[PDB]
Amino acid sequence: TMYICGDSTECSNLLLQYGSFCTQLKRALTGIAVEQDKNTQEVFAQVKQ
Amino acid sequence: FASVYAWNRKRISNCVADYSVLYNLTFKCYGVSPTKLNDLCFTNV
Amino acid sequence: LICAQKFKGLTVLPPLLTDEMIAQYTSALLAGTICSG
Amino acid sequence: QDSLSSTPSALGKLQDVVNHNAQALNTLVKQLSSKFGAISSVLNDIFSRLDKPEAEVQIDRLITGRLQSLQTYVTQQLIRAAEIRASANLAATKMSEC
Amino acid sequence: FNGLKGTGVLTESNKKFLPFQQFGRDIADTTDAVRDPQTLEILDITPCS
Repeated sequence: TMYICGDSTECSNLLLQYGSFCTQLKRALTGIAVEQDKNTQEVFAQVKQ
Repeated sequence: FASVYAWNRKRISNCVADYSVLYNLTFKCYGVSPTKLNDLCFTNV
Repeated sequence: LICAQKFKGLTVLPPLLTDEMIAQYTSALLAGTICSG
Repeated sequence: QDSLSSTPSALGKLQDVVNHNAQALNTLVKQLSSKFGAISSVLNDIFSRLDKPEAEVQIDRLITGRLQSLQTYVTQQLIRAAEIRASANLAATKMSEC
Repeated sequence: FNGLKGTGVLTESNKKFLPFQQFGRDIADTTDAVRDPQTLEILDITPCS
């Protein structure tokens, strides 16, 4: 919302009419972020000791 | 007023532009709204 | 430039495991590898 | 140490990961200056100079263009993530077997 | 500021504007510094937390 409309209140309201694009973008990035920590532990955390 | 073949240009500068009178008395604005001129600044008119 | 991006709504999240923690895992692997094969 | 120290390209594999993500963010920011046919990239003047129904038209152009940019960014990140995941899996395999 | 409108924090700038420059811009062509129309003091503009 900040990327697109900045500090414009009127734009922020207009943006709400364009669908769930923003929700989809936020969950895609969230999924990637989680995966990156998983990758690290798979490589290094192979010892319980 | 000047003839159209020899139109006259008057420069407006270093002043406060009160446009209410022009609204108060054909009035077509291009690229700008006639009701927002009260809150704009220009380098020259 | 990090701030220039921060002022446009683009940020960066920290890793769960810090560099010190990954060094500890590596050290454990080396200690094992050398002393117990 | 001598081999790595005297060969800047030796760690190109890790430097490229850093460079690619840094560039992606800088590109995403620069795209904000694009107008996509709009009279201005700045929402605030479009509102100050134009009327309501007029500003809405100019803004729709800007919103559409910026949504297209964000979608492009995410798509590329998903593709890159797939490549890194494969590399991480190989590294994990080597840790176990080597 | 002289017609420019926005929301943010105004701080003292260390940007040496030339005698004829009224404002500066960032890499996204957005103003991040202005000259005060009365005091000629240069101010930096940043987003609020």
